[PDB]
Amino acid sequence: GKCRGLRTARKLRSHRRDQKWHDKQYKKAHLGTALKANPFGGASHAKGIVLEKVGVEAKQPNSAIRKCVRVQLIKNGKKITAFVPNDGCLNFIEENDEVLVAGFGRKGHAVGDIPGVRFKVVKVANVSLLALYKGKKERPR
Amino acid sequence: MQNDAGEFVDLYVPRKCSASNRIIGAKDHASIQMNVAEVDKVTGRFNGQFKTYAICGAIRRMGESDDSILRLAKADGIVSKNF
Amino acid sequence: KKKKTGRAKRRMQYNRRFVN
Amino acid sequence: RAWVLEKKERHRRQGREVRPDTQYTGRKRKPRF
Amino acid sequence: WMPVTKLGRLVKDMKIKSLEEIYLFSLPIKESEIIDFFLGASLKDEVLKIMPVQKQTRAGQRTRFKAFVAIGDYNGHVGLGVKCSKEVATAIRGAIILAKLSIVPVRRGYWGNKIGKPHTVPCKVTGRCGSVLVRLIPAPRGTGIVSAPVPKKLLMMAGIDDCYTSARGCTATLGNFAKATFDAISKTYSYLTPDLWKETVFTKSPYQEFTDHLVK
Amino acid sequence: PVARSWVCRKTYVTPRRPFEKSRLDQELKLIGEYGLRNKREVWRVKFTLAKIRKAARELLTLDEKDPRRLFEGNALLRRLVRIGVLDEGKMKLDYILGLKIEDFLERRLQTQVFKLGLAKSIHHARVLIRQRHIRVRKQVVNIPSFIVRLDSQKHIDFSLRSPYGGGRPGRVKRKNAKKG
RNA sequence: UUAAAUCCUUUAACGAGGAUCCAUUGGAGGGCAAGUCUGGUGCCAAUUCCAGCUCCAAUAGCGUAUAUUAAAGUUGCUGCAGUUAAAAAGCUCGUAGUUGGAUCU
Repeated sequence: GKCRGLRTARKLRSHRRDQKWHDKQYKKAHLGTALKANPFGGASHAKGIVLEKVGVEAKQPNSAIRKCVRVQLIKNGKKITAFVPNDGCLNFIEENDEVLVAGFGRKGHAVGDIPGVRFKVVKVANVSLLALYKGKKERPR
Repeated sequence: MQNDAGEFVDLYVPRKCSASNRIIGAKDHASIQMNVAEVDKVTGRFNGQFKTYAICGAIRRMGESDDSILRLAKADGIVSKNF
Repeated sequence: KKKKTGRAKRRMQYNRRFVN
Repeated sequence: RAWVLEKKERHRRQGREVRPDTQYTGRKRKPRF
Repeated sequence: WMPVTKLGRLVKDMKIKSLEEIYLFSLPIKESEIIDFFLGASLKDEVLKIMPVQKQTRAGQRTRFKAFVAIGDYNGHVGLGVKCSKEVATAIRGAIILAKLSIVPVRRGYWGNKIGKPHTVPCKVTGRCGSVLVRLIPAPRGTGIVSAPVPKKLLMMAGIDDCYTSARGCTATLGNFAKATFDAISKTYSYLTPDLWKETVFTKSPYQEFTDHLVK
Repeated sequence: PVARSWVCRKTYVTPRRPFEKSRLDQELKLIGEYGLRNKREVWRVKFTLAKIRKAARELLTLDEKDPRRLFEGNALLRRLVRIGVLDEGKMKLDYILGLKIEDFLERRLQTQVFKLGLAKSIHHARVLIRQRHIRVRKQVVNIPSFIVRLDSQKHIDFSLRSPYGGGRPGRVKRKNAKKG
């Protein structure tokens, strides 16, 4: 069991120190190498230049052909594949466009429907996709 | 059982086992209530008086209900000390 | 037509749910 | 859509109350921004 | 109503005054309408869960419903019933029958200074069923029942106004989560508090006073 | 370095469970016969009660003759009697835990105007306060949630500069009389 | 008012019927608050995509991403575990550390 001596603070403190590392949530935030390989660099959003347009197939029990974009981030040069809200919203994106990109929603894990894509596009050419799709604004090219 | 004003605020006062002092629950169907009759001193006739023993259902499952009443009756004057 | 807003919307909601 | 149906029928096996099976069972309501 | 057991004959005719006299001698109830006679005007039931166990047959699976209902008078009497039957209506009818036969008095105490009527559990009492553990802790006046929805229903049927609650185990099982909190409630009269240390003056049994009436 | 004060509070707390059927209806009942705008005026009065209840249960755990319990228990009870939520004969720290939300909501200026016969409904009271038609003692009040002390209860007058008070007619009556 | 202004406060005048002086943001037909809905689009009745209706919630606010806290008794001193589910060293001796029977007015 656990030692319950009055003068056992050093062993009780040192043991909890080492056993924290064995939780993967504690190691990711504290080792630092989970923020080095993060494309966002510990940020919440990131801007990038659109390279091309691609399509991603869905999972086996729910077959679909989802359409994504290949965007290269500015501040670190990494390539990420981002998701667009529908096929209708792809009309407002052309290559070599500056897009603001967020995460899809589960802190690093993919969509429950389509694998391989982890990021969603928020803005294109400094206007938002919600205002473009609802006809509130027009984008410059 | 009782407030600071002296009023009695409770539903009922449950019985106790006379052997081990246990509160007999309301769904304890294994308990018993003994009626052991008295006799007259000079004639051995039933005069109408008795004293009662209650045994909790936990003791009766252990099998120690036999020595429970016998020990109570020995101290109560029914069974003689020359047992 | 238009819908009420503010305190009067809560009054109309209270009547449809509690009084009637 | 078909993944929703097998999860509804699994809940039907468990005996809990479910909404009836209709045409609008698995349908995306609107795009999500 | 034809009284078919000996307790039923003593309750149809006016000699048993309150239901506490049945509980004091721990007499087993055998009819549902004995509870209905004393305080049946305030019993309200709630179907908590219908859960069928599946016995597959040679001509398809058979769906037999277990029913979990809870019932009380909001003043100190609560019970939980589990009955298995084929269809929806029969299972809930048999469940409220067995819930009526499992009505347990609830002891209520005070958090401090003992003014007015009691409002909480008298002490920290624990109920256990399956893996689920349910603890009831007393609270100051007007705190409310800090619980999950499933014990929030059961504790309000018992007439307990205030309670701190904790749970452990797989509480997703609603049958075990409702049976464990009923065990904690029924354990309130099973615990000996120093205000009940007095020498008990034994009361005459109801079977033995009304001996002449059961003759006729 | 500025000569400013940055101290500020929140006067409400959102509940943990956002959608439960029992809490949604008890709150809607309070908005109904007290004429409130949102749930935030329910959660605000709920929050000011828990601050009082927390202060009561902190003093109660102290022993009876503790001089901080005697000073601040008497101070707390005097503040509740002054706004009229406690009776004079109920000055004890144990009676504070028996208060409810409805006792505090009954002391608002919106409720007192309806109870004093100055308005035809609880909603008519609220619009009458806001439109500068109600004064307390000699001071015009716009705030419906103005908590009325006991000394201000019998002095809720009816605004000498109002059409319903001293007698200068409003914009609508003046415009209409000019037509004829 | 103020250094001089602005804002607020006080007040002349004008200022409301669809009082158009027009309240939003999200979610619901798989669980918590809320659907036995409608119309276009195609596969061999089921079924990809789109536009609406009805309802619910909070409300001058409400979504989304990310970090962190509580939920988490899933880091456990309070307070977890190690037969069969993650896990007890192949066995014993052994420094430091930790713990150490009773007894004195």
